[PDB]
Amino acid sequence: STIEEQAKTFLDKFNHEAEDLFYQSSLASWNYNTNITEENVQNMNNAGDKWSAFLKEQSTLAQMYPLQEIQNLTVKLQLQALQQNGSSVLSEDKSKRLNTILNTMSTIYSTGKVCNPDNPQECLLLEPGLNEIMANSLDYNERLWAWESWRSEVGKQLRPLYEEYVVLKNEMARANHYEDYGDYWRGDYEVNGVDGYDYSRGQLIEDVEHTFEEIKPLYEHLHAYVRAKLMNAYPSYISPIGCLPAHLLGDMWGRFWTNLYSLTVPFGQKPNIDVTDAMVDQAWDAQRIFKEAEKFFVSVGLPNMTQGFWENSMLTDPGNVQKAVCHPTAWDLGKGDFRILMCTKVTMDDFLTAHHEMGHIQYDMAYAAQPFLLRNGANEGFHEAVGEIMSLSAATPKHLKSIGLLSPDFQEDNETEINFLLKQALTIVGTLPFTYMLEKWRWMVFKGEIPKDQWMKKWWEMKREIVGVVEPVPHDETYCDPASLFHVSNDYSFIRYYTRTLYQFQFQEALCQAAKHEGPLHKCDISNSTEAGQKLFNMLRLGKSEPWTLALENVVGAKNMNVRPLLNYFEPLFTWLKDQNKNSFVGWSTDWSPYAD
Amino acid sequence: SFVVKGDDVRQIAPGQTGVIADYNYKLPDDFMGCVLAWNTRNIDATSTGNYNYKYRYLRHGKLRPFERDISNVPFSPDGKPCTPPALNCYWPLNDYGFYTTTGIGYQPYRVVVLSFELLNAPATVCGTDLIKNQCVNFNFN
Repeated sequence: STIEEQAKTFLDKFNHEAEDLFYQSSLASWNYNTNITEENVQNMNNAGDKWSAFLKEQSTLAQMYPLQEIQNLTVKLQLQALQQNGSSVLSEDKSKRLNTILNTMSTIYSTGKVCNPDNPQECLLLEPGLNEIMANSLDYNERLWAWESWRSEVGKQLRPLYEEYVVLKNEMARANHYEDYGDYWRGDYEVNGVDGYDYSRGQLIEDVEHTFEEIKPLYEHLHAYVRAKLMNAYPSYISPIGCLPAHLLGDMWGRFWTNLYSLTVPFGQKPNIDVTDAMVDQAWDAQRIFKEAEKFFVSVGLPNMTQGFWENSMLTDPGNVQKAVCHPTAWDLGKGDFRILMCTKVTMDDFLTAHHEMGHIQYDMAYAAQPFLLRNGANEGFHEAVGEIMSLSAATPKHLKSIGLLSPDFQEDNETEINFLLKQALTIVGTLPFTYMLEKWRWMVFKGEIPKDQWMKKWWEMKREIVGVVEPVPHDETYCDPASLFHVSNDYSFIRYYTRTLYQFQFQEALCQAAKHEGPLHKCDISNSTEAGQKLFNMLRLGKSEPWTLALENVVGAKNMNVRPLLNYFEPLFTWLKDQNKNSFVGWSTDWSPYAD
Repeated sequence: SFVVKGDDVRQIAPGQTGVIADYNYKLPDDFMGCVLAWNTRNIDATSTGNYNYKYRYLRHGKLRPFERDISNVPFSPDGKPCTPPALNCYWPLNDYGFYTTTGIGYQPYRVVVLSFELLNAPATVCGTDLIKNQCVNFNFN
């Protein structure tokens, strides 16, 4: 009769119709992810276009409904997610042109390859071949050549498409009445009209800067220590007061830094934290990894995996005729079909990644009772952070003692403690200046603080200023080294990992608040107490029915993002960082470079 | 006999309002015998798709015990007959969507109600040997 009854009626029609169509679309995605054949990608684009056109054509019935008549929030956030057109609202020419240039970048970054200067036959792609040699080689010229060739072959091809990308994408942002596409990233946390639980968009810039100022001294000491160990493992290359060369940071761009550990092990005469060889010793497969992870989920109070998970998902690497991509990703399909695409090796990183993706799927099974476009997180960051919770709690020696590996008399000297702290701190700290810099830089490019011919300059100069990273050879304006990264070329923002890293140690303090934790934050295992599982479950299922502020208050008792949990996690390690590098310089100089000397 | 969603199986019980039991199959108070069910992830669920299985979720008001709701007229929030696909004139019958690859609660259950009535006729549907020269009681047919 009223507007809200037919709004509920159209939305429940949208639930019971969108269930099946998104299930067919993600079945086609799953058939592509378990079988790469051109028949699978011709499956993958039929129902996916029949989902993207479905949201738009039912948005034409959803935008007829006046949104500012509903007092409620539960169906109002439903009508918001439908009345968002997506990316289909521009002129007919520029819409398909921007979506075609995005598809073109998605092709040329993902299939491009590099070739030996004296041999145009030795040609390989990004992953593997480069990134493993970019993690373990002691040769300067090999890592430098891979580093520069990957940015010269496809990044020079990705620069003019990035030049058209910024204009058409900010034109989409203008056509949907946003400031920039940076404001499109600031409008993912855009909760409105709750008056006590709200959040504005420039406040994301506010929060990122104000809580990265607490990252800067810890990262400064950590950057000094890893510069000391990089001058150790790569002698006569790096200035003692300078920055770091961009092909020594473990990966291609300087994002993940755990691959410095074999060259940044503090106390190597002490027993290893990497239990990979212990997983080798009992001849494990992927199956026992996932089942023991699931038993950890039972011990923290989260239920078993259902029949569809073990009857339908792929858990090993095929190799043979049915070849496929193997990136570990969690899949909401609906219809009780929640899957993990993961080709697992016998690795501690794959063990924690099994914990990670099964944490995502447990989160999905928690909010499986939501309405269908609210079958998603409250925001983008709780998914990745809740996934990282199980891996961070599982990586403690309090859990490795409990697996069956590491025979149960494991000592508690501060030595392996500080080694574990520094090894985790490489990743956890060093991802955050690259996150701060990458997101703030793309905010500047889309906003217009950088002219369209100063992108590569301000990129590497803010890598110097913030991340303390120098390129070893100069780049002209033909390059685009940001666009030669995955998430810039394939439509994902990167501040979700920043919010991950903050809510990660927030949920760490909150889940150790209930299980009667005794030591500091580093040794805390959330296992074998299910009250922490209940406290995590009363945010794990809410979805976008309630904001992140209300659930975040119900978890930690705060409403603004805070990194002081990470600081109290790293503070004995921070005293160790102040202790070791007294014979070094703490900081980095942005005028040093391997090409400036 | 009817094949449902697993969430509808608790909606086939006395009490138990639900959504499907409002418009499709109304549940009584006392006139209730047995509820038997088993799973047909092989028969009534096909992994690629079989949509002979539809349900109705829009009708002007709830039902009465064991009412059989068959007739297909499209629903409007204020009557006044529609002309589909005009707006706010929804299809009442939408597909199930239960395949073989689904989970546990979303595999479609065969549910049968044994409706028991007491003695409005003589009893119809319901459920040793001899010894010689011994003083016994009888009962023959």
